[PDB]
Amino acid sequence: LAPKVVADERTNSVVVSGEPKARARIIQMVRQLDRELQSQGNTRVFYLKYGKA
Amino acid sequence: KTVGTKLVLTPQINEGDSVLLTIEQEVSSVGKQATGTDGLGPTFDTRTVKNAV
Repeated sequence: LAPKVVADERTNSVVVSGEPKARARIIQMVRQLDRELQSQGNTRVFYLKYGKA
Repeated sequence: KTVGTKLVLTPQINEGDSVLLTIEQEVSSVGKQATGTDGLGPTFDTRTVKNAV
């Protein structure tokens, strides 16, 4: 009967189901992980100069 | 068979200046278009060099 957590990947939407303390703290957790990448990603592309890709 | 002045080249660029050139080239000829061979088909005078530089 306590607050639970979800998401949609079509709209990329967080879904909460619970308390307003859960609204209060999971709007924080929405914001905690809604951070973007900073330049350096998961994937890089190396431009090789003397080596053939 | 394509016999003439051939340059087949796949260049590859060092970020800055110097080119890696994969060369397969030759200057080849069917001797004389009115001359035969001691063999069976046409023969070719070729000057070839295939290298990366």
